[PDB]
Amino acid sequence: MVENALSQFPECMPAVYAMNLIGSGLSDEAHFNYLMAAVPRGKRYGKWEDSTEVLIIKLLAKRYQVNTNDAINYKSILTKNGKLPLVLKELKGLVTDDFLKEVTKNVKEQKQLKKLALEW
Amino acid sequence: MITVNEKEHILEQKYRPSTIDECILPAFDKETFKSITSKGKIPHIILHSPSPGTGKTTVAKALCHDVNADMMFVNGSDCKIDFVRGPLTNFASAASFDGRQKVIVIDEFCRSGLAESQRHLRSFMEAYSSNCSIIITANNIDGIIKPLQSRCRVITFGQPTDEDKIEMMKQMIRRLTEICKHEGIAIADMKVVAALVKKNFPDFRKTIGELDSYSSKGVLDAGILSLVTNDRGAIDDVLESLKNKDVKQLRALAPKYAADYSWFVGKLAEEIYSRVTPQSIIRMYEIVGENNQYHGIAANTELHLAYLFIQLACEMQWK
Amino acid sequence: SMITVNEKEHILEQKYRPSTIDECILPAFDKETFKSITSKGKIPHIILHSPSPGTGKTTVAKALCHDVNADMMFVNGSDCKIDFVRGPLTNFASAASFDGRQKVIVIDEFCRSGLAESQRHLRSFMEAYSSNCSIIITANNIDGIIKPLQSRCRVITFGQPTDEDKIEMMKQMIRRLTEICKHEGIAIADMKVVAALVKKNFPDFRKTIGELDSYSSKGVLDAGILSLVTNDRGAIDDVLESLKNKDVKQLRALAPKYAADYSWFVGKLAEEIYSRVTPQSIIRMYEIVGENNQYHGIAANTELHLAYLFIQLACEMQWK
Amino acid sequence: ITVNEKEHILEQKYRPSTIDECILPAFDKETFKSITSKGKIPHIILHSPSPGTGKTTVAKALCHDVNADMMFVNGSDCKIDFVRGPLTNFASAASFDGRQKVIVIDEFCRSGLAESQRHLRSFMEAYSSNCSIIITANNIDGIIKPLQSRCRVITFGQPTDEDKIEMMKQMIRRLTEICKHEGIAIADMKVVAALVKKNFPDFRKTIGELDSYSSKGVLDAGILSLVTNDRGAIDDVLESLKNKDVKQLRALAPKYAADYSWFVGKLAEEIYSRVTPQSIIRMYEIVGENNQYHGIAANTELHLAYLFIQLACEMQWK
Amino acid sequence: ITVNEKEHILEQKYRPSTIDECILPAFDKETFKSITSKGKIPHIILHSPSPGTGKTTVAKALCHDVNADMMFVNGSDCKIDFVRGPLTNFASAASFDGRQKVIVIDEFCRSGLAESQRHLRSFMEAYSSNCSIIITANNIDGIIKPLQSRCRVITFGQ
Amino acid sequence: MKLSKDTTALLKNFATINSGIMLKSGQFIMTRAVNGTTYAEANISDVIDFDVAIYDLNGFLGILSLVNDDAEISQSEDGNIKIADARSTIFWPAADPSTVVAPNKPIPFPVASAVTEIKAEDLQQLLRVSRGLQIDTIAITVKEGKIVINGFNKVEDSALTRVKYSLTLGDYDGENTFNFIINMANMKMQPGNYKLLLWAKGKQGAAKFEGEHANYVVALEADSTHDF
Amino acid sequence: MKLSKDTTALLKNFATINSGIMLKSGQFIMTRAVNGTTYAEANISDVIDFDVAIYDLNGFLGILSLVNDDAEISQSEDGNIKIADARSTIFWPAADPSTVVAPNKPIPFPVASAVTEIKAEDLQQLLRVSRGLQIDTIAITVKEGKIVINGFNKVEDSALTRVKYSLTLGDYDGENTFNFIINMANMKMQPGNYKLLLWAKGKQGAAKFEGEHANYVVALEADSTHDF
DNA sequence: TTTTTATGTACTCGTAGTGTCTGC
DNA sequence: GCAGACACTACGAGTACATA
Ligand SMILES: Nc1ncnc2c1ncn2[C@@H]1O[C@H](COP(=O)(O)OP(=O)(O)O)[C@@H](O)[C@H]1O
Ligand SMILES: Nc1ncnc2c1ncn2[C@@H]1O[C@H](COP(=O)(O)OP(=O)(O)O)[C@@H](O)[C@H]1O
Ligand SMILES: Nc1ncnc2c1ncn2[C@@H]1O[C@H](COP(=O)(O)OP(=O)(O)O)[C@@H](O)[C@H]1O
Ligand SMILES: Nc1ncnc2c1ncn2[C@@H]1O[C@H](COP(=O)(O)OP(=O)(O)O)[C@@H](O)[C@H]1O
Ligand SMILES: [Mg+2]
Ligand SMILES: [Mg+2]
Ligand SMILES: [Mg+2]
Ligand SMILES: [Mg+2]
Repeated sequence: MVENALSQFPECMPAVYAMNLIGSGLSDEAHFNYLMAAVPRGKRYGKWEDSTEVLIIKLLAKRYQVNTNDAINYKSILTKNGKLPLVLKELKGLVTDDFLKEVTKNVKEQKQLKKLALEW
Repeated sequence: MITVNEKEHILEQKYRPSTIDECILPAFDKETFKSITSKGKIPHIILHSPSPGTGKTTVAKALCHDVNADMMFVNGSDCKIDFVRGPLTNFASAASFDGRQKVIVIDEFCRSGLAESQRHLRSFMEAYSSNCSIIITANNIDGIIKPLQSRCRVITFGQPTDEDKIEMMKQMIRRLTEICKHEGIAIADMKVVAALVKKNFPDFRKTIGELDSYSSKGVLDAGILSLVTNDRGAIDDVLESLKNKDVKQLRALAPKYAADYSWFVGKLAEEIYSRVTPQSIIRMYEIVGENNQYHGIAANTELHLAYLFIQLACEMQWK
Repeated sequence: SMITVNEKEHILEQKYRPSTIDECILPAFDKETFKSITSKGKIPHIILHSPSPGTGKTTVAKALCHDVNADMMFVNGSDCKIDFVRGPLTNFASAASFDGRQKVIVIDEFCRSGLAESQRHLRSFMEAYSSNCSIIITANNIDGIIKPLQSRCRVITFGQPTDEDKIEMMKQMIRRLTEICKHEGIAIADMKVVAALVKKNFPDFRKTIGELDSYSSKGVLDAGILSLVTNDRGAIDDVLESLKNKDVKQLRALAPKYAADYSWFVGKLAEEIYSRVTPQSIIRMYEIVGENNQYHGIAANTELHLAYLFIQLACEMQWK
Repeated sequence: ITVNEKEHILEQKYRPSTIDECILPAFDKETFKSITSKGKIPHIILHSPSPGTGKTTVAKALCHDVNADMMFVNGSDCKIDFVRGPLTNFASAASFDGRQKVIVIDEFCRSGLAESQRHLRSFMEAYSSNCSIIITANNIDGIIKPLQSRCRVITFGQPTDEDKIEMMKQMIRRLTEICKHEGIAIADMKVVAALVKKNFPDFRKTIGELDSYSSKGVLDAGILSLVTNDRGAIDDVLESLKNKDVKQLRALAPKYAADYSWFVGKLAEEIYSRVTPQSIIRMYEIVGENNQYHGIAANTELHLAYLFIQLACEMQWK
Repeated sequence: ITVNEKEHILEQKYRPSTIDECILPAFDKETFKSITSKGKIPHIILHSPSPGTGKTTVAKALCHDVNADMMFVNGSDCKIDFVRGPLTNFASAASFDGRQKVIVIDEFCRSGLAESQRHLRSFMEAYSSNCSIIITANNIDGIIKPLQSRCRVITFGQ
Repeated sequence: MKLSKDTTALLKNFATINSGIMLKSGQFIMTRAVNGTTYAEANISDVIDFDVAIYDLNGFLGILSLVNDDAEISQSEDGNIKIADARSTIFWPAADPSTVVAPNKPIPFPVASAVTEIKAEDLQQLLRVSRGLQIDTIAITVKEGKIVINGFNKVEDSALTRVKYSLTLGDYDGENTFNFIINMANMKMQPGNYKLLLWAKGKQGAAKFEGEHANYVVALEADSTHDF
Repeated sequence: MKLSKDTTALLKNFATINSGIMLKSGQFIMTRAVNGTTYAEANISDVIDFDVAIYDLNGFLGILSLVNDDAEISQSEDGNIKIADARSTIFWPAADPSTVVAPNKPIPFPVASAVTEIKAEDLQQLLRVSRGLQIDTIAITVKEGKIVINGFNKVEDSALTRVKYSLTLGDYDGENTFNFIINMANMKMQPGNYKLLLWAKGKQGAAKFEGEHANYVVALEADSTHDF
């Protein structure tokens, strides 16, 4: 995490690139201590692909036993051709709550559980 | 003159204080305890200090003994949920025919997964606090949920002011004297006890123990003084040879630590971080972390460790 | 004379495990505080630690309990969970030894991190049973022992002797290994072998003994066996000249001579160049040889990566 | 020389049963034959980064030559509770038959089982009377140092030059026997020689290439061409840098990315004669640098292309 | 021309069932037919860094031409507890009609599967008599070298 | 379709082999293991009407465990399975038949190469001894004329050397020698009497358990040996 | 060599003291807890003919509850423990005796410092009240000239001040004053009339329970105060 | 002024379901 | 002649740890 937070700010990236290389097997206390004298200036700043698509992407991936990349492409071509609406119905039975809650717990996996319900 | 538990043999607890006035605390805290005992009833008190052996469990027991309280001592680790609802409630709701204040000491309460039992204790303090009070002794204060510190009087140990530290160490130098008087230890040099108290200060349990380990001769001559002042080593020879750029000793110390490479590289980073300049802190962790990254890829691990020594000598600007 | 054979053990390094505290090989002050504990008849809480393995910890623990004649409880720390601490250990500490021998618990290999809840419970455990029982802890990572528990014990750092103690410890370990060979019938043809075995495996005495068994396969510690300990695989000779005159025609055809002996050759090369080059060209040697050694393995052509070292050496070191 | 039958997959079908049948460096076998000579097996860690060296086979052969009560365990399944359970359950069982018990923990170099390793610390010293543990690992630094202390660390795949010659000769006679038992005719015998050298320390893939290269059913000179492959000369490569071109050397890398070690092992040798003397030190610095990182390099072909670009710049040539 | 008429995506519907039906270059088509002719399959890592070459189809084609009792699983869903449970219960038991048992691991070069990969070395040896494993790799370096020791590295030639 | 106590208990057994089941019109239910090691079949007394596939058979029986025995299991006009109670009413979503790996191929068992019968309390004692003795593999061979089942500790015992349990099941007549090794894990029959049928020829084989209601066909471990 | 159900009942009691046991040939058996906390010795009705060490006595008897009581036990050529039944046979592995902490010789209990005599039903009521009042440690001392037992709740009592029970036992004819504390967790004896022998010298001490067939040496507590 | 990603392992705790034993 | 209640197990949760 601590490296991936400075991964957004490119000015901190030289030290993050080093700890990526050689920081493996380096002490946690040493990791913070290296990044102490390594990051330039401070004044901590801001922060660091949607649900209803990411259920289909991960549902097609498990059905055809393909990877994210392949699953992502599957949908994009199916949105263009032979009814993605049909294959949505083909996969309404394997939308278990263990499947659902695994992606976005919060409160969406209940508005998503019975979201793909109405697909018949 | 010192309370002894003549069934202890272990020094570090044979002479554990009984009352507040026997304890060695900062004057304000020591006064705040004597006043808490004077007022009759003990409040909810959290005694904490990250540095161990400062007086927590002693003061917790000393408050119960001064007040002459019906004390229920419990190991905070066995203070699970079925315990707070069980023997804790049975005691809190017992009849105090004795009139003495019921007080429950939860020793070493700060723990990882005792969260549900911890919040139960807070809600327990809205029901049975009418009857009993609770003394908590913890090291990490954060291990304690915020509601408890909000209610309890949090007295932080082991964080004394300069003037408070000076008087406390002087009191402790007199304690170890009265220990050596009562145990049979000859104090040939008084600077031993002074250096004993000073070397490992806030931990009063540890400094009494160190006196036991240095009492192996039965006398505290200046040789024992030379022991206590001898700052030990760990890897003091490598740090020394790195500051001196002594290529000969780096060449001969690399076969010394190539056996336990992974420990030594971790111990070396820990030691140089204090001894080296800040602009060198960058090159330090880069040289070491890279050398450890290729550890095992390097065919000769001993020469690879000498490589680390040569690399540091050339690149470290020393303090 | 005093040397203990366990006989029931077949694996050498466990048969010749020291039985009493005098048979242990320890720094004088550390042996002085252990004899002091035995002469006091009572044992405190102690942590026997060392980053190096087999320094004496588990053996000194058992040896200290023997000389005290202690009702001791040997416990594998990894198997000592919080409930085992709440249970048989608390039921042990609260006993009253039927023969009065002071009780001791030996938590062997306790530097584990998963058993932190046991240590948190052990903070007030030792304090509640300081009479009757005491705990000897054997750890390898002291920082695995939580600083409160460290406070309750006498922390004795094994495998880290002062130089005057290191000399007397190797000297004892040599005389020990000499007596071991007598028991085992190993012929000490060259005493410098025993010294090399002790010096190379210090302060892991268990690995020292294990090395003796590994190399006593022939039953004789002859001069060829010393050349195996120091792995003195001869001199280099031909490479040194071919660098001193920068002979690349020979150097590139001489690199295959050590492709299968890289780790030794790299060590021997730096060992000889150290005395055969100018003072500040020594630091340039460890800079390029240490790098060449560090990148071996991920090197594609291990032969070519050795010739890379040769051409880099001949072009940067000036021979004194 | 001992067929396993049962299996169909050659390398597993011909795994040596005895340690004498094992082919491994001279001093290792003598330490192995001495261990079996003693009648009792210590704690051993057989390790080598190079796979298929015999570490597992030696362990199973060590218990065989001694008649040990061997319990074989996939080290990835050797969890702490598995050590607490079946391992103790088996080490504490009585050996009324006089057999010594040996726990063989195959592929026990994993990092997540460190807690299981740290339990074995005192386990091994506790049952050291009749139980012993053979550890087989690839990454030996994944074994905690207190266990390497308790074991006899025997490093495979690290022979002397003399051992390599005899071990290859021992693998030649073994392989031609594999072909006799399997029905594979050997025409050009030098094929079996190149099959052993191409994958030397990995004897598993050595047989794996034998099976793979017996697709014709015979080992003719055409099979030897298939084993030493490309070769020729680095001609077109050498005039690529000689012309300091554009796309020609860029698209030339994949033909030489596969045999990278040999390619660089002949590129620097051919170029040594025709690239000046003051750039003979610059070319070896550049080529050596690009060679020692060939492993951390992910795209071997791009690594070779990166070597070509910097060669085209810093080379004086002629 | 094989069609799985129950399929809705043309990639999965018109997947060649036979190694002949695969549109593959020479030497490869010669190699795979030689492998299926043996009737028994050794551990195969067929790999091609170019997508859509036929890694997955060939892996399934070899299982069909040899009439294998194939269990096809994606590497990402092939974790270590998956190997301990199902994959072991499969390769340990012998199929009722005999016939080769195969375990195809598609895209096993994924990074998180390093430790489950380390389980297979010894797994493949313990059950090599009854079951072989075909691994589909995109990046061959993602396969730990001890697995390449146990497998036949088929690289799709230019 | 109405689901009685004996049939739901069978479905509770078939759930252990496959997380779901596919069942078509009739009284014949069948499921196979995902890996293909344990095949179970059962003709039952309750008749089902339509064809349905249940992906979560475990959760399907749990939801059914609140409705009275009058449980009306019907198809929804759209397709799902509604459960009508004396008062309440539940809706369960049905799954596609290709989601549940179905046996689909109920080819009959061949000729029994060897025949014996194991009692209900004999299977009981085998499963209860293994629970206490940690027995993971059993082998069925012949000893002194009578055939026996031997249990081992495959993990604690590599090549099945030391027996930990042996149960005799009657005598063998023909002059054959064999040793069929079955994995205890992939052995998921429910308690009762089973006429043990054993078939094996060449390098293929299987073990069939003929219960008074259902049949269980498990696979034999590759290490098994026979001279058939 | 069959084991009667009262002998095994005594064995399942000994398993509470030590998870294993080392029993030699003869009619005499014994065990001691690993933490030197309790020691039990007993001669029994069956006869052991061979030395054997059992690493898991609890699981041994739990498995021995699965064969008929007529089961003939023996030392098999398979050098372990053979449990011959009517049809089945259990080969329980004999354990290396070095892994079983057992008393190498029976503890000869010294001359008793004080003698009383608990009754079986008095002991029974003592266990029932302890499970009801959370009584964890008890003390046997003198009260108005009589030997009594007093239980506490060391959790809530800590100092052991508030008495929670008083089983007035015998009368004391001596002049000594003792306060022997026993931990209830170390009351591993089976119910039955016992002659209670007490001994304590200096900082040592132990209590012995002489039974009609089984004797028990349970350890006293660190805080036991006496004037012997 | 921000707040999360994968796999595998080991341990503790709480509660809840299941198992073995007992009453005036 | 079974219930009760302790006794035991399993599992969800939360935790801490080591890797890439
Ligand atoms: N303030 C103090 N004054 C005197 N002795 C102390 C003090 N603090 C600790 N000690 C010594 O340490 C032991 C008690 O440690 P304690 O403070 O109770 O543990 P912790 O501080 O870790 O809760 C006693 O035996 C006592 O001799
Ligand atoms: N200080 C020592 N003195 C004598 N022998 C030792 C010493 N340390 C280790 N050994 C040798 O190693 C073995 C002891 O190892 P041990 O101390 O138990 O390991 P660890 O210290 O890692 O727990 C003994 O058999 C002994 O031969
Ligand atoms: N030293 C050797 N001698 C003979 N055959 C070997 C040797 N090493 C490997 N093999 C071949 O490879 C297989 C053994 O590989 P193995 O030792 O199990 O790999 P690893 O050492 O990675 O465990 C055997 O089937 C054998 O045919
Ligand atoms: N060599 C080939 N011959 C015939 N079809 C192919 C071939 N390669 C790919 N395909 C087509 O591409 C689809 C997916 O191929 P796949 O095996 O997934 O390749 P990869 O796994 O390399 O992406 C299949 O449905 C098939 O129809
Ligand atoms: Mg305290
Ligand atoms: Mg140890
Ligand atoms: Mg192997
Ligand atoms: Mg694919």
